[PDB]
Amino acid sequence: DKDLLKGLDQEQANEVIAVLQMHNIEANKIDSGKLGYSITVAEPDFTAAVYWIKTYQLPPRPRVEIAQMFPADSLVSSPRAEKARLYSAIEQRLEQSLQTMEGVLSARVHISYDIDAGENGRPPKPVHLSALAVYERGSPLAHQISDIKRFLKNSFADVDYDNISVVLSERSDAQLQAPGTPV
Amino acid sequence: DKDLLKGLDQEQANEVIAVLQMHNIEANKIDSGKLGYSITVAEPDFTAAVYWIKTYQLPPRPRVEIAQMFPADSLVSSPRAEKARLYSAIEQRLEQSLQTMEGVLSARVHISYDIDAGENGRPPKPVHLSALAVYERGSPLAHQISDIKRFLKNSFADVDYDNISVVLSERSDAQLQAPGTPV
Amino acid sequence: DKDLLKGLDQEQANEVIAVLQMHNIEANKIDSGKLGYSITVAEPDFTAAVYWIKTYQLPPRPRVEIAQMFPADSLVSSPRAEKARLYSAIEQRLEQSLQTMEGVLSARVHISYDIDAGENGRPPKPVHLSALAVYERGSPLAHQISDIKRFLKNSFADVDYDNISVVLSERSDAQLQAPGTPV
Amino acid sequence: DKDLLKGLDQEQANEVIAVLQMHNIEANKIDSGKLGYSITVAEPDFTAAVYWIKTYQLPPRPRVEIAQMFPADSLVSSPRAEKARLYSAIEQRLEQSLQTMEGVLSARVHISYDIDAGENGRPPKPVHLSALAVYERGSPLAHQISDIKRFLKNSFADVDYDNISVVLSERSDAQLQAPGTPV
Amino acid sequence: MDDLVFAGNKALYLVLILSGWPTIVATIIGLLVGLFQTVTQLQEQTLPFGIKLLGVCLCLFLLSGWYGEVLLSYGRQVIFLALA
Amino acid sequence: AELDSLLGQEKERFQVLPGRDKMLYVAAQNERDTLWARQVLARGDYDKNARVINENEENKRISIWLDTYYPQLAYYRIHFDEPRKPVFWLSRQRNTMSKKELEVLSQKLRALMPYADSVNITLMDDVTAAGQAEAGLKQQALPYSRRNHKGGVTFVIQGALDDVEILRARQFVDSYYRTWGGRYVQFAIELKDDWLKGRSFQYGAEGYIKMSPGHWYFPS
Amino acid sequence: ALSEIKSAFKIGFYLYLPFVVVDLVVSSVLLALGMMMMSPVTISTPIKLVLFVALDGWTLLSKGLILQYMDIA
Amino acid sequence: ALSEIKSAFKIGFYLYLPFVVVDLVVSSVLLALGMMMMSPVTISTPIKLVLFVALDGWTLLSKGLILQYMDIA
Ligand SMILES: CCCCCCCCCCCC[N+](C)(C)[O-]
Repeated sequence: DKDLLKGLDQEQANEVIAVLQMHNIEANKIDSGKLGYSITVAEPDFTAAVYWIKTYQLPPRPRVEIAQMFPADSLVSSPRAEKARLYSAIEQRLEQSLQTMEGVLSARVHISYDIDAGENGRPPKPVHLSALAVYERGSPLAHQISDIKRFLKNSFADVDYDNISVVLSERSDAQLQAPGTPV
Repeated sequence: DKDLLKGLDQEQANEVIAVLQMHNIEANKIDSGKLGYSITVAEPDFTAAVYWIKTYQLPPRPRVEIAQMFPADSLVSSPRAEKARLYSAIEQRLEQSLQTMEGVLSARVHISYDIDAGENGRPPKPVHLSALAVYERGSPLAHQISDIKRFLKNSFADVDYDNISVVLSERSDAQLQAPGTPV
Repeated sequence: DKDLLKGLDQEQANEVIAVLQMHNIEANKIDSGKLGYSITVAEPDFTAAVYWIKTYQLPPRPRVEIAQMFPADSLVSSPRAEKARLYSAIEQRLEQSLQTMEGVLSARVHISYDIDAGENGRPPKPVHLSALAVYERGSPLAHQISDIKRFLKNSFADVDYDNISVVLSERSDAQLQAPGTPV
Repeated sequence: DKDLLKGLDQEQANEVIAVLQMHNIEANKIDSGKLGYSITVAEPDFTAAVYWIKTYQLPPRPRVEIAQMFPADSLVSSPRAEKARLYSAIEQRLEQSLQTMEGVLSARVHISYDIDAGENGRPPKPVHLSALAVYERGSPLAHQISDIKRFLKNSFADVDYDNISVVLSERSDAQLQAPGTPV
Repeated sequence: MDDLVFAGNKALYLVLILSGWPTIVATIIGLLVGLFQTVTQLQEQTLPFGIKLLGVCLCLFLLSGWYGEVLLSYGRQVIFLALA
Repeated sequence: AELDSLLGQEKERFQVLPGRDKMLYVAAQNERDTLWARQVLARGDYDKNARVINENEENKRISIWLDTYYPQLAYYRIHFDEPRKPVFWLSRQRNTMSKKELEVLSQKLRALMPYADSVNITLMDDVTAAGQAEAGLKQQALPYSRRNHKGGVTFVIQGALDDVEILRARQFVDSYYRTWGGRYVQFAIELKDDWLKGRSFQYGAEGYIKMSPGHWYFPS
Repeated sequence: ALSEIKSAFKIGFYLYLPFVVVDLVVSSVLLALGMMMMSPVTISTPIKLVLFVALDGWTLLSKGLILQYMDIA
Repeated sequence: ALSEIKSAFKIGFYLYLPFVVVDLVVSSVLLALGMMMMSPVTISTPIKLVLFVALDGWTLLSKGLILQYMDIA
């Protein structure tokens, strides 16, 4: 067996395994504890596994949130930093709320950070919002975008339906059968 | 066997393997632990391997992000630095959201940093955005540019469809068969 | 055997080897560890190897980036240093993005540094960009310049197609056959 | 055998050997380690070797770059010094970029240093650039000057084709055959 | 606001650093010269009073050649913020 | 140990020809290959006499000889697609020779090229050459001016050309030159700054430019 | 009138900061040398003057104040 | 006017230095004698006065100022 990757996290290993199984590559996960997880494949499949690893740029990054740039554990804060943390937490609370709607599997939300200017000496600009979501098969996407827009509109002091973008997509086919083992 | 490279890390090694395999060069990866990975090839292929290493300028660089120029470790930092970190985080969060759309394999985003001026005594300029993305084979690119533009437009206070550039490309052919071993 | 060069880096040595092989000179790379790499050739080829080493001014330099002149270990940074680091990070992130386009092998980018004055009491000046890139064989260069210009234009607050220079070239013939050994 | 030079470095030694071989003088390079390299020739050739060492003023003293006068590593800096380092870094990065164009073997670039006035209060003055480059044999020099001018014009905020000087030359004949040993 | 907040923090910080090194170095000197009395009385610092007296002027002169540049940078910065 | 065995694995890259001077001639396609070959001889891997040749070198050498013995002959280029029977293109209008004279010329060229068995002299039309040049520039949509002289034509292409234009012009000129050479038709390419950007002006028979309000410029 | 007065005090605030820095540093160095009894005003004042002339504060103030109202190119 | 003021400060700067020196000398002597609990100003102001008057500082100063603008002869 040839070594593809070492020292992965749990949530990196499971993503890699998923992506390889989708392409009919049988892989094995081994745990070394403090050294993390290791992924191995057979030689006949080595070439393909390499090419897919490059094509998807595995293993994945950690997930960025703007609050990480302005830690609460810091000796000083400008008002800009506080305002940034505030917005960065509102975003995550909306993302966590949409996932409780009927049929939604996962979602992501973005807010216009007008704070990149102070709004000093000038009237503030209106808010803009964007949302992505994924639905179960057999859902009326057209009839579901109305609900999302309605819900988002009242979460802020001044938002127009024109300023809300919503993109929906369906789940891909399920990978239920196991890959074949090399002869 | 002749040594091409020493002391690589994991993500450099896997790229070098992928590139050499694509050109029909069978290569071997060896792990020395604290000393990193080593790459070796046969003599008949040595010349070609050298020429390709030159042509692609391998091993690849580490990836650059603007937040690396303005470390949040600093005890006091000017409003310019903070504004830069803010923008350099939004860029990454956008890239990570686009990678969840249907069919996208990878993406990149760039934003106009007006912070090249403080906009002192002057109105702030409008935002401009550029994005690159790679799709699965058999995707109607013309029909998919619209979605991206729609999604990006609302992530900022003031953006016009005219100011958003989008470039799309398809994945190359898959490398599934293994290279032949020198006779 | 005669010693040409000693104490090379890995990325110098591979470039020398590439250049000598191109001219039909068989060379050898030796590793001394803390002492680096050594390059050797046969006597019949010594004269030629010397002439080419001079003509290409080998071994190559380290590559230069503006951020090296303004290291962030500072008690105080003027506006000038911060703005310089900023632009010197953008230049690199643009080159790294262009290498992902279809068929590009390598590229370089340049930005007009207005930062050589603070604009102190002076109106700001518009930005100019230059780019160089190398393509795979059989590429319609004329049709591909448009894509690059379009992509760069929206990466900045104010750029005119008139102010963007782009130069493209094709890769040379591949060096696959090994050089002959002196009789 | 008579000693010509002692305590050379690697680049000075290879330069001397190159110049002597061109005039049919067989020379020997010896390594004494911490004492550097030594160059020796036969008595019948001693006179000629002396005359050429004088005529070319060998060994070559090392390359000068303006940043060496205002070394960045210091406790202190002043606007003039910062501005100087900046320009002396742009010069080097441009030369390194031109050497990547097709056919160019080496090039040199010069910029008008306006920093010898502070440009504070006094209005700043437009930029002038000069370039030298050497090409491979069989290159249409006339048709290649245009590309260089086009590329350089956009690297700065304000440059006119009238203010850019470009001088090109071809590589000399190759020295491939070895010199004859004295009888 | 955030400009006033920045310039005030930057002031307190500059005081902390510029007053740091001299008192640390003086502590190290005073310690080692107090300790090595454990071997020899070490008159040649403090016995030649004219040389100790010159030392202060030398120190002050040299130090000003490292700090004035810093203060000039800070001054330009605050004036820029105040007027632009 | 034949010479072909020493040039490499890729056999068909080179072509070995014996010469009446009792010397081997190696025909190359470009500079890079030329130096790849010259290295073998300069190293001394072969024991008999040999020489390396290419089309540009031979055109130059023959033109230098013509300069001395036929200082008024009007001609284009010598093609070596078939190295045993080169083709020499002469002007139909500007030359005046008898058949005997042409044959003599042929024989003297054959004496300069000991690897060729015969030289074919073909007469070409200048109007054809010039027309193909002008048609190519129109096809590429370049701006140009044409000037005619007794023995040559010059095309001036100058202005504020764009990157696309520079690239297409360069490619075209490189293609034409390889066919006809540079003796009859010359191309001059020049970049100049745009005086006219952002200024109002009158164009016509009586043009002028307003450098600003209150300032008139009358070029002529 | 009121807004102008306010904006003036604001400027004065920034002008004070570097001299406050000087005034503190000089005292701390005199204490490090033990000359605890000497009044530091006698040394801090000339430093302040040196700093102001090397900074050329009059030119900067006179220019920037006008730039806030005029537009000059 | 803005250039005259700056010149004045330039001049006065160089006149402060010697008095500073004298203050440091006095303080260092009091410490070296251990006659600690006496304020040095009481001692050094008489010394500064007597020294400057005994050298006619005011006369040299007046000449040095006028010779920028006239020849006295
Ligand atoms: C006893 C030393 C006092 C030093 C005072 C320096 C001025 C500090 C002004 C406040 C600065 C902090 N700020 C703006 C957040 O309030």
